Amino acid sequence: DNAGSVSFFPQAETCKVQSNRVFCDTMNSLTLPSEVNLCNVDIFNPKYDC
Amino acid sequence: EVLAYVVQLPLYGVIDTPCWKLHTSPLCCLTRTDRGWYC
Amino acid sequence: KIMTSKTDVSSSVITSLGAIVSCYGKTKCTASNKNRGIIKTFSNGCDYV
Amino acid sequence: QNITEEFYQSTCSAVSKGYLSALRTGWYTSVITIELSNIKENKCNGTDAKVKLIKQELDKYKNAVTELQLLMQ
Amino acid sequence: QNITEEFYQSTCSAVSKGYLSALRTGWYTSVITIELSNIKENKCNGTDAKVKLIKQELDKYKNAVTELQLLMQ
Repeated sequence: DNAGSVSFFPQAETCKVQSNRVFCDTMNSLTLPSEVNLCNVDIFNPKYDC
Repeated sequence: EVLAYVVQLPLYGVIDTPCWKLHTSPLCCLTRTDRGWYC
Repeated sequence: KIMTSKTDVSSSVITSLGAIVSCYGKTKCTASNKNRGIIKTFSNGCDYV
Repeated sequence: QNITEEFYQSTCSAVSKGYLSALRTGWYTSVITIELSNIKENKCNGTDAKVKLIKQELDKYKNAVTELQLLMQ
Repeated sequence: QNITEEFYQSTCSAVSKGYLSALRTGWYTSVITIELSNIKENKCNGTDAKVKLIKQELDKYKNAVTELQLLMQ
C-alpha cells in the first residue's frame, strides 16, 4: 500500500523479505487502485479489469 | 601444474546510435507500460 | 500498450533528471527543496519537477 | 550537455534523449593460460620438525585444484 | 505469528497477508576514505640476498592499485 494507492512489484528480485518485514525497491513498481484487491474474490469484478 | 580459462568479451554489432529512456506515470486512469531503453 | 483503471490513483516516478508527480484525487502532493523547503504544491494533473 | 529530458503531459511520460549506443551482437573469446611457479620442498630440518610449511602450503593448493577438477564434466 | 494465508477458490489463488514494509524511494551516499599503512624498505641483507619480500610485496600492491587506476575514466 502506497499513499492512497497500491504499489505492485512484479519481479521477485526487487523485494527482500525478512521475518514479517518486506523491503521493496520502488524503481520499477506499478501503481494500482485499491480495487485490485477485489480481483482475488471475483475475476470479472466490474470495477477493475483483472 | 597449469591453469587455463576462457575469457569472453562482448562484441557490438552497431555503435553510435541515438538512444533514449522512457519513464511513465499514471494519467487520470492511464499508465504507459512500454517502459525502458530504446535504441 | 497502456495500463488502465477505473479509479483514481496517485504516485510518483523519479526520472533520470527529475521526477514525475501524478497528483490525483483527495491526495496531497508537494515538492520540497533542501534549502527552501516546500516550493510547490500540486494541483490535480501530471507535473514534472 | 547532451542529455536532456522532455516531458509530455499528453502521455504523462518522460524521455531521456541524447545517448550514444553499443548493441552486443556476439562474443569474442580468448584462451588465457597461466603456469604455476612451483616450489621444490627444501629437505633439511627447521626449528620444529613437526611443521612442514612448504608441504602443507602445496597440499593447500593441490587440494584446491583438485576440487576444481571435479567441476568440469 | 502475524503472517497468515487466505485461499480463494473463486480465482484459485492465495494471498499472504500480514507484512510490514519499507519502500526505497532514494539514495543516501557516504564517502569513505582509507589510508595505506605504508612500509619503508628496510635496508640490510637477509639470509638469501636474491629475496626481497618487502619490495615484491609492495609491487604486488602497487601493481594491483595500478590495475584499478585503469578502470576509472
